[PDB]
Amino acid sequence: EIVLTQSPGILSLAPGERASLSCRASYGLDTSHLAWFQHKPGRPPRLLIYGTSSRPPGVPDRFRGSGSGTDFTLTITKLEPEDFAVYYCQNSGGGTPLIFGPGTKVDIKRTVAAPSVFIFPPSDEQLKSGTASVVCLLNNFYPREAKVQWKVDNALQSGNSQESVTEQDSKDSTYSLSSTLTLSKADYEKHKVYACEVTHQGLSSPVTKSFNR
Amino acid sequence: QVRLVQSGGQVRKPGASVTISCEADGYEFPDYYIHWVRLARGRGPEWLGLIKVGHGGGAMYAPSLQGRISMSRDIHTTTAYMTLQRLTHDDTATYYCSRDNFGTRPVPGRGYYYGMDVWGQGTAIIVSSASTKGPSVFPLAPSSKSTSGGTAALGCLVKDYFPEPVTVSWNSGALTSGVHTFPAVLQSSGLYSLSSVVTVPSSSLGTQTYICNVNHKPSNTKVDKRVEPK
Amino acid sequence: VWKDADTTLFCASDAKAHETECHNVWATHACVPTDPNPQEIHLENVTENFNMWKNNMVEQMQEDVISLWDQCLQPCVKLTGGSVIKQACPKISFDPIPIHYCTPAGYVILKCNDKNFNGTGPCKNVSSVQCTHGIKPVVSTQLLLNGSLAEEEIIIRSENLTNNAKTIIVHLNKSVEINCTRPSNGDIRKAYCEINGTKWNKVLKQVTEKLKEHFNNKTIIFQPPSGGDLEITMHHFNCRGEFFYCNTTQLFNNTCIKGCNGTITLPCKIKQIINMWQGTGQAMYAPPIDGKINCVSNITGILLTRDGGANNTSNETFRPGGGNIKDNWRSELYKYKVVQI
Ligand SMILES: *[C@@H]1O[C@H](CO)[C@@H](O[C@@H]2O[C@H](CO)[C@@H](O[C@@H]3O[C@H](CO[C@H]4O[C@H](CO)[C@@H](O)[C@H](O[C@H]5O[C@H](CO)[C@@H](O)[C@H](O)[C@@H]5O)[C@@H]4O)[C@@H](O)[C@H](O[C@H]4O[C@H](CO)[C@@H](O)[C@H](O)[C@@H]4O[C@H]4O[C@H](CO)[C@@H](O)[C@H](O)[C@@H]4O)[C@@H]3O)[C@H](O)[C@H]2NC(C)=O)[C@H](O)[C@H]1NC(C)=O
Ligand SMILES: *[C@@H]1O[C@H](CO)[C@@H](O[C@@H]2O[C@H](CO)[C@@H](O[C@@H]3O[C@H](CO[C@H]4O[C@H](CO)[C@@H](O)[C@H](O)[C@@H]4O)[C@@H](O)[C@H](O[C@H]4O[C@H](CO)[C@@H](O)[C@H](O)[C@@H]4O)[C@@H]3O)[C@H](O)[C@H]2NC(C)=O)[C@H](O)[C@H]1NC(C)=O
Ligand SMILES: *[C@@H]1O[C@H](CO)[C@@H](O[C@@H]2O[C@H](CO)[C@@H](O)[C@H](O)[C@H]2NC(C)=O)[C@H](O)[C@H]1NC(C)=O
Ligand SMILES: *[C@@H]1O[C@H](CO)[C@@H](O)[C@H](O)[C@H]1NC(C)=O
Ligand SMILES: *[C@@H]1O[C@H](CO)[C@@H](O)[C@H](O)[C@H]1NC(C)=O
Ligand SMILES: *[C@@H]1O[C@H](CO)[C@@H](O)[C@H](O)[C@H]1NC(C)=O
Ligand SMILES: *[C@@H]1O[C@H](CO)[C@@H](O)[C@H](O)[C@H]1NC(C)=O
Ligand SMILES: *[C@@H]1O[C@H](CO)[C@@H](O)[C@H](O)[C@H]1NC(C)=O
Ligand SMILES: *[C@@H]1O[C@H](CO)[C@@H](O)[C@H](O)[C@H]1NC(C)=O
Repeated sequence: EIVLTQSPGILSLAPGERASLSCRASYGLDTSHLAWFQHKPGRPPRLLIYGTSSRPPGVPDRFRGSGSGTDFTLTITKLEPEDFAVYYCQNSGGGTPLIFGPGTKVDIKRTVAAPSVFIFPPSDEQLKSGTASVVCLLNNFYPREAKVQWKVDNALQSGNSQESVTEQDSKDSTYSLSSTLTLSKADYEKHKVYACEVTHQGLSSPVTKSFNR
Repeated sequence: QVRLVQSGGQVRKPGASVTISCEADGYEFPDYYIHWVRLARGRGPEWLGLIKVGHGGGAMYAPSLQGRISMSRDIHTTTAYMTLQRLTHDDTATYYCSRDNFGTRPVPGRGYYYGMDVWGQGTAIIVSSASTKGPSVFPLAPSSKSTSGGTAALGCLVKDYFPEPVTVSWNSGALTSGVHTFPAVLQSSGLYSLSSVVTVPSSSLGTQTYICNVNHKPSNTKVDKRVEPK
Repeated sequence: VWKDADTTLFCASDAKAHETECHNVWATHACVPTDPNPQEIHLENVTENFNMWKNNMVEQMQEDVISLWDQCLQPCVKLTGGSVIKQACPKISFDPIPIHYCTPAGYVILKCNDKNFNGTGPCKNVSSVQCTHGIKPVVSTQLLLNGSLAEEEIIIRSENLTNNAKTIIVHLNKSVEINCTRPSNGDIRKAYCEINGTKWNKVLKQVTEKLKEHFNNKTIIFQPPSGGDLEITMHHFNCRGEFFYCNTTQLFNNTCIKGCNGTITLPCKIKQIINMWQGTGQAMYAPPIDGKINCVSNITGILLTRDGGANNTSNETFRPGGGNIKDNWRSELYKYKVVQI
């Protein structure tokens, strides 16, 4: 079959710069069977490029596609504010399956900003219900790549946390991430130290926000 | 005006099945195949299958769904259909239908082109065992572990509700600067949960009242949570 | 001297003026008579590239047969996307006649004469003609009927065998008669076709051997159509103006490749309510005419579809397609392309 690879995962440019997105085809398909799509949250995918290099009507001219048959490129000549989204390439005919690529997120360039790290102990109202949720907040950071590590009495937690990230703020171009560590009331009362270890490009050393039960 | 209209959102139990319709309008329905694609939370689009609406109505499905998914088309009513059985937690996504020339016709100016150019508005399929449940709002209290150089962070934990969505405001809408309401994550329990936080000056923690207002239209639940320093 | 180009063609036929058969009536006003002196000129040491799957001559013939069917087979009730049309539906004489496709002034038709030509790529023996041969507009599914035969070996035709979303056209080199009949008299729509099972399984074994040459000697397996309208899940065709639907699971019997020498009898049904091959909707016709409805046809090709996902698998599955009637004209127009002088 065909395996699609897109690089980079995140492409970070300023509004007005040129964008070049790579889509790699493992076995390499006919140039008529490579399409590009733009996806904004809440809206259906939007066909930007079909047949490697063609544009459907109503697609601005700044969007341009090219490809050799096994390597494909989507070019945005001048990045407009509405162009910051996720872009997928798709095997449109050489399937089946008509596989979509993993996707490339085009976000707004910015100087590196370290996250403001906050930790929130669980409330007594929630503790009385039998569940304990410990929230760690990474506030206003850039770039998007952030590593959150929960430590309960210096024990690395793994599969009992969930991350949620806001969309890139339109004003300062920063992200905000929440990490919630959920435990039962019994396990929570057994341990004392609860820490949140953050790894980000803006921090020289990993910042630890901790408290004792 | 080329358009595709899908049926409304549905909530199904695990093991049940769902059928979504896709009504065409504004174009010649026989001239285009119809694909079905879904998008789950935090995941790229997944191609489910296509219907050869103009060449016998046969369908080709994705390998990971063959045996579970079924598609067909009626030309006189200009409707395409999709049925997915044995619904699991992973099947929770927004399901789309789209038209495509699929190289069948050399349309003028474009040739034997391939491309899903027109899409339906999408159908939200929520696979869960939970019933309509209101949220329980817990405070994210600000303190020493929540202050850092003049600014302080506080918020609300909106946990254990179903289904989506909840709307969160602060101080009845008078507080927006510094607010970050996070997308809800479907917990393993089948109930959604999210947090809404806001950064305020640390000096205002002793003079200003901060109340998050949670509304859950499905359960008709409205909660105002006053968040105090801990 | 010439280059590839697309232009509007015109048709030529031997349609008699007083015939009531409806292919004649259409061709008498839509085509000119046949040139009694066909001139073919062989090009010395000329190599041309053909592509039967991107050939505009097929689009033009499809638009002709659509026009020919709108004039001839008007149904009692037409259902096409929220427009119900009630109309008169008279029984007609319907026997396809050969249609020649000719080129206007300034253009000419290059014909490929390579006996092993598969449909795409270079052709070593090219000639120049003004018209194609007589192509009958036989509308059918699963089995190509009444067409021409390959001149040497069986030919597998496909725009891309690696692409499972592309139809495969098998071109036989030995015709196998299929004899379908509605007996004259409980069920007026019960019918059956008869095929020499000895002659068919001998040919069907040869197409599996030819497919093995294209798929690394893997095990070739046949399977019935997986879904869709009855026009594609059955061998669909028209006889005496009556639309037949025949089950062909006995025609693709993997075990026969040994009680296979007998006569294969396919259970058929004549349907009044059909799905129009034009893809435009449903059409209801009058009940079948009285008497013995019989058609004897040449099986000259098979329309196939291959199941993907056989990468690490040591076998390939093939099912009968397919409801794209433009593939039917490609089975005869594959050796032709239009060039401008
Ligand atoms: C309709 O089409 C089908 C195909 O779909 C035709 O059947 C095919 O017929 C062709 C010949 O026209 C056969 O191709 C030849 O195969 C020769 C080797 O085949 C042997 O092994 C295969 C399996 O590997 C066996 O299946 C064959 O046995 C069966 O068939 C033979 C007769 O073909 C019977 O006698 C047996 O009892 C079996 O039934 C064989 O055992 C192959 O050598 C030959 O290639 C040479 O000749 C061709 C020209 O014909 C040259 O282009 C090529 O270069 C070769 O020439 C070399 O060798 C010669 C001397 O041998 C030298 O002089 C040359 O210099 C050069 O070195 C050819 O490929 C094909 O196997 C067969 N397939 C099937 C499934 O039957 C039908 O005949 C056809 N019907 C009609 C009515 O048209
Ligand atoms: C593949 O190709 C083959 C050969 O071309 C086709 O076989 C033909 O099949 C058609 C029927 O579909 C046959 O047509 C029939 O001809 C009969 C003979 O009529 C002639 O001879 C009589 C006297 O013997 C004369 O009176 C008459 O004028 C003709 O000269 C007709 O009797 C049949 O018509 C009967 O039924 C029709 C309606 O069903 C009535 O309108 C008629 O009045 C009459 O009752 C019929 O027309 C034709 O003969 C076959 N050809 C050959 C060479 O034998 C296959 O059909 C074709 N397959 C496909 C799928 O197209
Ligand atoms: C039809 O025959 C042509 C050759 O006449 C085949 O074309 C070859 O295609 C392969 C790639 O699959 C190329 O590497 C060769 O160079 C081509 N040969 C040429 C140009 O002479 C074509 O693949 C055949 N198609 C089918 C369906 O059999
Ligand atoms: C056939 O399709 C496969 C993938 O579906 C592709 O790799 C190959 O290049 C195609 N061949 C042609 C001639 O287009
Ligand atoms: C070339 O084509 C002509 C016309 O079909 C044919 O008569 C002749 O035998 C062919 N010759 C060769 C060498 O292919
Ligand atoms: C059927 O095929 C044979 C050759 O096998 C041919 O001589 C005959 O004319 C064909 N009949 C029709 C009706 O095409
Ligand atoms: C077709 O079959 C009928 C009997 O079903 C028979 O009378 C007729 O002679 C057959 N025709 C041919 C050409 O075999
Ligand atoms: C065709 O006939 C076989 C048995 O001969 C049967 O199993 C199959 O269901 C039939 N197909 C259709 C579409 O009726
Ligand atoms: C296939 O042929 C065998 C005999 O060779 C027969 O027993 C079997 O019923 C046939 N199957 C079908 C589906 O026709």
